[PDB]
Amino acid sequence: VYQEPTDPKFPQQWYLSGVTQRDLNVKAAWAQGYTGHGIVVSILDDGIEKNHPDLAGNYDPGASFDVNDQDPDPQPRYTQMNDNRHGTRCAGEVAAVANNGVCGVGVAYNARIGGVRMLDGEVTDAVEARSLGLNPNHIHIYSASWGPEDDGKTVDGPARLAEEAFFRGVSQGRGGLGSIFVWASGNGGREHDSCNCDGYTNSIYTLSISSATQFGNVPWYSEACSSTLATTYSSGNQNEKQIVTTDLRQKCTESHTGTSASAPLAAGIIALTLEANKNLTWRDMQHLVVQTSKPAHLNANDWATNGVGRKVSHSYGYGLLDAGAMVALAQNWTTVAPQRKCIIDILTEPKDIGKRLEVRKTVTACLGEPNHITRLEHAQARLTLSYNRRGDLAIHLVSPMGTRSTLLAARPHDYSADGFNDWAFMTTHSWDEDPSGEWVLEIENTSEANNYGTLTKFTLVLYGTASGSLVPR
Amino acid sequence: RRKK
Ligand SMILES: [Ca+2]
Ligand SMILES: [Ca+2]
Ligand SMILES: [Ca+2]
Ligand SMILES: [Cl-]
Ligand code: NA
Ligand code: NA
Ligand code: NA
Repeated sequence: VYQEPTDPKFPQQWYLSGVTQRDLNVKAAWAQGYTGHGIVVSILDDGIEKNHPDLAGNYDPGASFDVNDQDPDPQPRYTQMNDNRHGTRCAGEVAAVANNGVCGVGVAYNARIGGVRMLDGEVTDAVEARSLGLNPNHIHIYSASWGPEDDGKTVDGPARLAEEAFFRGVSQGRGGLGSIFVWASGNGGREHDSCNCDGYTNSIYTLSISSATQFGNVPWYSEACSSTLATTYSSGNQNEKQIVTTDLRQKCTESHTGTSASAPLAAGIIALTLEANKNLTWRDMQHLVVQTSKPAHLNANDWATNGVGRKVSHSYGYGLLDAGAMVALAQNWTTVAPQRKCIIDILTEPKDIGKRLEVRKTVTACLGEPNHITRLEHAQARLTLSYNRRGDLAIHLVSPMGTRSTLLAARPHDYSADGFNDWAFMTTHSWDEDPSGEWVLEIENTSEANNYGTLTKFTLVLYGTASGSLVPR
Repeated sequence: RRKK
């Protein structure tokens, strides 16, 4: 019979388990025997307190490096403000030691935990690449609770070295099965930011994770977008509980908050899943998340049923992660077929945007060719356009199965006249749909201003396979 | 360039 942790703050970790059903169902995975043994997770952040009494027992120097100072020791830089506490808080969510009379427990409390000190300094492309590409045959899962500024006017993503690190990681990392990159979707809710304007979350190679409050609501800091894949609990208002984890200076905190807390919890759940089947590929893991995540009782006004019967929201992706269901489905998972990529150049001429532009195109999704896709995974609309005030644009993409993805919602603070330069807007909302048929792109001016611009390129990029479908939900 |  499984005995739950006795740690003093475990009763306050409302998001791990409970009679109430408002949790991530993590105790169910523990009771199946999965606690993270043998899995290695690295926190890419401002450092990790490797001697913390709730981390030392799981700490892994092979999962760690200091990119800011170019040494092996990721110890945080101590200051009066305790600025560099962020990575230690994230690490405890994944892998705080259990049953040791200290603080609470990690989701994967027997996993090995490291940290890359890379935020405490100028975060260049090279710095990112050296962190994302650290020891990729030892680290299984990378967790990143950082990104481009959430001011609601930035459009930015991985530069060349970081993108090369993503492709090297998913292609050759983890023995060719692919590094697992987990990303926090963003804290830009107050600025009406869109997490599709963030190339890290928008990447197909990352699992972008959003947040829900204890009472099941969209937190004030949440960013909505189509690239988000799933959700874990985090903070909300001051009547809602927060996240319990290890804090700087060997302390325990019950007030970890924001998007930053959601990605580590997802990384821990993914660690449990990898323990249940170490042969899962990076794409397998995304399939498991899509199939097992739970919308129930998460409140949103945009829940929609996609072409294969799954509920999907721009605030939550496919819903809350469910650790018990993840580890159960993982055990007899059949590896997905190799990934196909079908490139469809849509336009035959530039198109003036004006007040509203609708572009319709019927596609065969590479019918008759080795990259024929009947089973979609990610879809991208790679758009090149000029516009005089970017944040007045709203962009939607409708799949042949009728699923309307918001590629871009209005961003009131985005005054830029720089438009989009082959920006690869991504949606997860048509996962497992057949992409043959009519796609519709909609671009509209959401303001009364007499705005102007031109769409000059629209590449529809489809990823997926031609086999292995389930009967729709 | 990048933020926590
Ligand atoms: Ca150091
Ligand atoms: Ca503990
Ligand atoms: Ca953002
Ligand atoms: Cl590609
Ligand atoms: Na590979
Ligand atoms: Na992503
Ligand atoms: Na069709």
